[PDB]
Amino acid sequence: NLKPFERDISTEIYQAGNKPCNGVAGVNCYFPLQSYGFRPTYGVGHQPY
Amino acid sequence: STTEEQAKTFLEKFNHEAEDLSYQSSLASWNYNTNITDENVQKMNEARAKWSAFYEEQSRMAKTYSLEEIQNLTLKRQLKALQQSGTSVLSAEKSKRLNTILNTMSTIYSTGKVLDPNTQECLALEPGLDDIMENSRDYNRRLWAWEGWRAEVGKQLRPLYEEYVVLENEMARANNYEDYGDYWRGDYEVTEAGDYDYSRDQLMKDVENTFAEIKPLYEQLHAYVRAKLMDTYPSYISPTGCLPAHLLGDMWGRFWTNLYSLTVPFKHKPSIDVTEKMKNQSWDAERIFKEAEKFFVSISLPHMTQGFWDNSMLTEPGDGRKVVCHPTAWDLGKGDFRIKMCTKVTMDDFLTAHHEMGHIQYDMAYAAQPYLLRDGANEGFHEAVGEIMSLSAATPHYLKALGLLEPDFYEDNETEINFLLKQALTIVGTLPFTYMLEKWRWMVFKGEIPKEQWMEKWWEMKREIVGVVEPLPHDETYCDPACLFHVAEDYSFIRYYTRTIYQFQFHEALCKTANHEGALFKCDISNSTEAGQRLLQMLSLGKSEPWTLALESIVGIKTMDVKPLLNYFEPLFTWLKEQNRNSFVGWSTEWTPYS
Ligand SMILES: *[C@@H]1O[C@H](CO)[C@@H](O)[C@H](O)[C@H]1NC(C)=O
Ligand SMILES: *[C@@H]1O[C@H](CO)[C@@H](O)[C@H](O)[C@H]1NC(C)=O
Repeated sequence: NLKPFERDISTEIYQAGNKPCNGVAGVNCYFPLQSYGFRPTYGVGHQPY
Repeated sequence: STTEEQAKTFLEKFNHEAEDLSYQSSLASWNYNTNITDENVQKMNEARAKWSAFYEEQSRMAKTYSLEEIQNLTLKRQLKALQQSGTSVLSAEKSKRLNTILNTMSTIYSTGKVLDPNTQECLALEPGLDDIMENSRDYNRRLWAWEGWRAEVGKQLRPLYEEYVVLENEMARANNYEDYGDYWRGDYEVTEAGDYDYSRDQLMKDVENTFAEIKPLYEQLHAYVRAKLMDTYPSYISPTGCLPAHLLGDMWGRFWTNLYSLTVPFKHKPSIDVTEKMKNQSWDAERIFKEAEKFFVSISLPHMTQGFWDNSMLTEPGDGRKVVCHPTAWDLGKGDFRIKMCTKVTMDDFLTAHHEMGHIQYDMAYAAQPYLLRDGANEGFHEAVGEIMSLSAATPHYLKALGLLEPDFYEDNETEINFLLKQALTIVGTLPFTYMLEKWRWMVFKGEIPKEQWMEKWWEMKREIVGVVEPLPHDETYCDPACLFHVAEDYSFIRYYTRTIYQFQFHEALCKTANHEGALFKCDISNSTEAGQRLLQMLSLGKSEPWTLALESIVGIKTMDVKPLLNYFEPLFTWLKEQNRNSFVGWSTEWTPYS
């Protein structure tokens, strides 16, 4: 969760295992930034606004 | 540091990463089909290679589950999909050639040569056999066309059946089951649910139940054939006997679509067909799709989203670009749906696209659902809604609001018998084979059939139970349950089995609510909000609840109805009673090509 009226920083790389990554990449989880695949056939709700 | 704590977040995160890769596979299908590039050909294969096998790597920690109750959501049902391990139980050396042997006969069947006398011209199974199906009145050609195909390859198909059953059953043994048929019942399996639980083996018995309503349909047609087909083929058609399967428009008798030639009502009255009378408003390729769009408001189905206008082609390419005649529509979601034919100015575009119409409108009803549960009440629901309204798309009396009817209604029977019998040809010829094939798989899966009664009984039961004749029986020299792609690749008919009768009930649901009595060809489905309200519930309910609850709601009766099947063609069946009341009913099992 985020607090109201404050800006979000997305830096931490999440790991599925609750043990810390400790600077080592893990499996089954990746960088939490999602690049939405934008096709012209997407619905208006799916379309970015 | 709990593994359950890991899995709780991991499962939620996985469903979104999965969808991005799942969506890409269907998109490359058309792009590869129009220009083949190195990137284009590999897109679907490398996209889907991280779905099935890679699932196990994410699924390893799904076996640590506990009698924890916190899972009460439909999640438990996706959780079973998270518990799948795949074919990892199989050894690599025994599965190395399993893929090779599985598709070996598919190449031979596709690359098959039919021997012809004097080798006048090249011949092929499809469409060469269907092209000259009724070109001449030679029994010898009809026999030899299939006899040569069998004598080409069918003897060598026997070794295909050895490892197939063992490997198929080994999945059940690895999955703490004795039979794989009980593993196929995962969509029909529900547990820890009060009064809404169904058993996997119960769906075993319907084969006996479903054939009670099949014989009445076959009996009425046989009386009609008895009148007319003796003159054309008197050497192999006896009135008190089984209707021959080697004189119809089929190589194996599966689809009895080409029965109009042998069952034409009158040879002096041509059927009504208007083509030039319809073109007075400059009929073009766009006219058919415009009328299809107008069909939407007469069925209350909403118009499909922007995907209708870009992914679907509605005109000829006009260039050297080659298009796919086979429709390609997938439930990707997010507005990606297709209606694709070999789009030209053709009358077939009227019907084939309509077949996809039900396949379109259903998907947006549960597209918002996760891909793991992106389906209807059962597997046959997807293919059921696409054909129920297709019957109304060919009747022009239901097309009063089309503007092309000129409703000078003919004097009922006199005309309708000519047209309606054609539609009867759809409902008669596919029941027996679907009935007989589905039985064989279930008995062979458990293994209670002995080897001495596993091969010969395939033809022994055929003469007595269904009542059909074959051109050449196969005892221990041809493997009849090895000549089909479905058998050679471990496919079943559960896709066509549940909806076979339920489609008629679905179509009757649109009229029973509307308080319509009589034959179902004069039902008005226009501007009806009662039917749309009923149709908009279970379309969007999806798979969230157990299918048992939805089964009671959708049909309203726990048993099967036979009067709706006989009520759409009431004049057709009634008229044959007068001319056949003073005759022997049924067929005699004594006479058959057993010897
Ligand atoms: C339908 O029944 C009527 C009743 O007399 C009959 O005149 C007509 O010939 C019948 N139609 C056919 C196609 O047999
Ligand atoms: C539906 O058809 C027209 C709407 O165009 C309307 O006049 C009619 O009353 C409606 N109901 C029936 C049963 O036709």
